[PDB]
Amino acid sequence: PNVLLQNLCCRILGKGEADVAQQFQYAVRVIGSNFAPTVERDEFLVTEKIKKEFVRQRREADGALFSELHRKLQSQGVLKNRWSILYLLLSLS
Amino acid sequence: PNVLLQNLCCRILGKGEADVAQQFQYAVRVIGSNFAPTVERDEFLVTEKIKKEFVRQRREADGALFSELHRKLQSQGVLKNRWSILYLLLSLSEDPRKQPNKTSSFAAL
Amino acid sequence: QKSPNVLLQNLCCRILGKGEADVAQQFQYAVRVIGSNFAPTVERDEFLVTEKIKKEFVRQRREADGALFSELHRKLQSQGVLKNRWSILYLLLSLSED
Amino acid sequence: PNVLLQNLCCRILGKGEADVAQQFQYAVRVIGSNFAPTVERDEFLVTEKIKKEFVRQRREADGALFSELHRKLQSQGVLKNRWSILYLLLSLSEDPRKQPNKTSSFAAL
Amino acid sequence: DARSWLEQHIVHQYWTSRAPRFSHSSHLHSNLSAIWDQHLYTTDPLYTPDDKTIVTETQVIRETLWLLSGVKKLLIFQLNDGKVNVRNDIIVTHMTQNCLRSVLEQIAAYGQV
Amino acid sequence: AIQINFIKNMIEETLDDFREACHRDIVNLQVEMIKQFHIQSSEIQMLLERYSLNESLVSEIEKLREENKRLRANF
Amino acid sequence: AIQINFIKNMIEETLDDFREACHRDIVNLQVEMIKQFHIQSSEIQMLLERYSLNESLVSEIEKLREENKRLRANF
Amino acid sequence: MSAVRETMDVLLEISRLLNTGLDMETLSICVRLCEQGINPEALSSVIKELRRASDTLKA
Amino acid sequence: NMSAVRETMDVLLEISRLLNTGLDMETLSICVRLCEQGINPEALSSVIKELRRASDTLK
Amino acid sequence: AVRETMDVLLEISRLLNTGLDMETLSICVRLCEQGINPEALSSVIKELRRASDTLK
Amino acid sequence: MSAVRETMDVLLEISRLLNTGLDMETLSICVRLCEQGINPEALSSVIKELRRASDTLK
Repeated sequence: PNVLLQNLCCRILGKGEADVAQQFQYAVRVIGSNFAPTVERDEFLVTEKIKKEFVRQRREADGALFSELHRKLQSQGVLKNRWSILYLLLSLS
Repeated sequence: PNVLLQNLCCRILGKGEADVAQQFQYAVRVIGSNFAPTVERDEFLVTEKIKKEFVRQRREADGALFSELHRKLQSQGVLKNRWSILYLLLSLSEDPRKQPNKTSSFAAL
Repeated sequence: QKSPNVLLQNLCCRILGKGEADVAQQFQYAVRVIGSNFAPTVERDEFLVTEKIKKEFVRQRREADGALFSELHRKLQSQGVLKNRWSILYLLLSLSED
Repeated sequence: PNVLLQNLCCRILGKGEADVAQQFQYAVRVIGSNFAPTVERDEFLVTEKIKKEFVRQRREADGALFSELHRKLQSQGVLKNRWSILYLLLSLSEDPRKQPNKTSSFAAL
Repeated sequence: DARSWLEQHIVHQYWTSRAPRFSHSSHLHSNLSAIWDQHLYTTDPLYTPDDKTIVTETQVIRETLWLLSGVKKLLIFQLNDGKVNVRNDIIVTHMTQNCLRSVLEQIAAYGQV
Repeated sequence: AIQINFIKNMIEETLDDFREACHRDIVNLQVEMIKQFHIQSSEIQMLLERYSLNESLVSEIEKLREENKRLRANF
Repeated sequence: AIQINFIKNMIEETLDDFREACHRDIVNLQVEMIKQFHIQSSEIQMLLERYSLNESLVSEIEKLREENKRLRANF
Repeated sequence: MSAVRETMDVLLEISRLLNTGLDMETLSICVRLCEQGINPEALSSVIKELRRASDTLKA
Repeated sequence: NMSAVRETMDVLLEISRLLNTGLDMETLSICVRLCEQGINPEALSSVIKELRRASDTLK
Repeated sequence: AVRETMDVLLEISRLLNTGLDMETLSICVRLCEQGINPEALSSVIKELRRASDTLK
Repeated sequence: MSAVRETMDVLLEISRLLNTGLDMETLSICVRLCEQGINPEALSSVIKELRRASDTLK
């Protein structure tokens, strides 16, 4: 986990796994606490949230595509817990 | 302000005239952080919060009385500092049901 | 014996799975938390809390559990050795899960 | 960014350049935090809030001046951050039927 | 100072906790409430240690003597005319809270009338 | 129109209680902020007095000064 | 009257879902706030002890001063 | 000074009905503080913190 | 007295299992005693919850 | 851009009975276009205003 | 190696839809972190703060 967090920092700021220490430490702290939730393990609820956002902004077409793509990922049967990664992309939306 | 805030620190504790130093310096720090309020002035709005609160605690009679007392209050002398006074009494308002747990057993923790 | 601190040390010790001094740091933390100023949310009605718990069971589809709890509330009151029932009911409320 | 905040700090507090230290340092701190503000890129809601404010304050006309002057701004093609200016203006409003707290001698605490 | 003179020459307060409170005596028979209360705090693992207004010997009795021929007192939680009942935290130094109540309720009824 | 104004006025009654519960929560929160900073400030003040210098050393500079001066006030 | 109590209650239920959500966020925040204080205070205290330098270190600086003096004229 | 005596008798009625729990001497300090200007939030916040503190110190 | 503590422990123990919890009775018995020693329901909840957060991370 | 925008802001502030000079508004436009958070910006003015009142 | 890349590729298209230009590399890392047990809510705060700092700094 430690090394994964190091790669994440390196990739966002400009590559380098050193002298990004201050920002790393800060991230660690941020990771080391808990941030309030709305939902907790309902991958289904998040899929609704995505749709809901696409209707509010007049980006309905984008919502129509998403649904298809979301079925393809479901079909591959990959495991990582869908809820966590999908909610994270929605959160930076 | 210093002689007044201090005298409050002595009276509240009911004892200590330099043994309340900790509490004074603390009061001074707190006052030294700048709060901003949700609504500043209007006599009617603060008076209303106190009326609704009255109804809510089941002290309906008293709520009826408070209105007489409010009008009376203006006639014994007009206040420019009322919103703040009426607020202070608001935040210290309590319900006639239940106790707040023990706070005389809480010291031992 | 049954002082607030002793009762808290017993909690930490057994839950973390280690000895008295190995849980010493989390014991320090714990005390800091309790000694934080918290203002009562319950200054009224044993009833209103009992109703929220009943709402939790219905919300998760655990209706049978609410049917039994209601009867069990009545018993809990009746033996009445607890004089701070309400607080306990709030604690249990926050620990509500599926 | 600092150069500019400093100038706001110094002119408004009045010349001391040592009494303006505190507000200057705060101003850097708030801007140095990083967050995506909320109620940004929504100039439409902000205009409707100001028009209502003129109504509450019993000056119907002041809303009508505001719509006209606002449109005048759109037409020139000035500003690339219309919302922001509007948001600042709204925050700082005072209604001349409530009175903000003054205190002086606050320092002796 | 007027306040320090008033604190010394008038009995420590029992409606307010601002002036603490006589709660000692030198025999081993007069500390009974503390031992009995202790015994319970060792014996029952569920005990609430009741919070109690300390007296200050023979001042609850002059205020029952007030009642008995005069006005109501607010160290007694009386309600209406037909219910004059006893405050739920008054103790005397050398008696059990249960024991003391039991008498305060006798003379409560003789001030009820 | 009638029902809309009934529902509206009740929702406002409830939202007032809720606003005030939140308002109070920020006041309590501000207390918690400052009280923790006050404890800490107190720990630091004490520790920096101890570790930043030897209390030991200063009290022996005064001692040698008191002894040396007194010897010389008999010459 | 009866339909009114139903709609009202339904609005109350949605206001409970949200209301309880709003409280929970504050509670999280609080517990975190306290946490950050105790962590930061324990790190500040250990750190201050490293760079301020204990009494033991102070004594060895004086010892070294005593070594240079001895070496240079008492040997 | 005549004025000062009348206001306090009506004021003491509200505070005791509403549950506040301030004696006469203290109720005078707050009125001074509010006249010299104070944020209302600070004043309530201290009073609540001093009270909580006092009860624990005693016990 | 021994029966009374036990009957009380039992009614609570039926209820706890129903709302689900990983907790044993012995820690639940402490909680009753902590409530009984006073203490605001929010402080009690936070510390319990926090212990549980700390346990789960640890194992 | 600056002068014209200042004239419009100044008139709004006068309607609000809000004590602001010519100098604030010009500096405000310049920050807003190079990027300043409107929450940050606002808070700076509210705070600066409160301090001149405490000092004065 | 194929399999992770196939998850990240779907994720990449979704990121374009939401109108966000996360990198293909940043995505691969995120899938791995959340799969080990990282609460998502903290993690979004991290990505945000570092993207912003880089922007200011230049």
